[PDB]
Amino acid sequence: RKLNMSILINFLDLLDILIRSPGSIKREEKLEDLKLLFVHVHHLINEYRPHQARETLRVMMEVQKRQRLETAERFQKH
Amino acid sequence: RLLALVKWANNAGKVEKCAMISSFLDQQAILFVDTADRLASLARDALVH
Repeated sequence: RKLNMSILINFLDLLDILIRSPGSIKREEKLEDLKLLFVHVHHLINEYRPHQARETLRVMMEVQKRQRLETAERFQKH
Repeated sequence: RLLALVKWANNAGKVEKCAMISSFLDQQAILFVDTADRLASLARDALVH
């Protein structure tokens, strides 16, 4: 959430660069700056990718277990 | 025609200042388009990979 808000506020400050002094050095920094921010917003959510991976194994196992018991109960009724 | 030239010789320096103005404003227009270009090169090249 911090990096989302930082991306938007640095876009507004880049608009302030384009309003006040377009020939400044800072815009090059600014056109680098939010780039670094965008990298981090990808780099955090890639860290959800192992977790998601592990978590899908967990729910698969739960569904696996449930289906076994369902067939057992189905068969026993028969 | 040389007389027309030496007549315009009083008006030479104002046209020099006008060339300075035009160069400066063209430079700032290229700054705007360069900012938009580098943002596009961020959004379509570096973040996709």
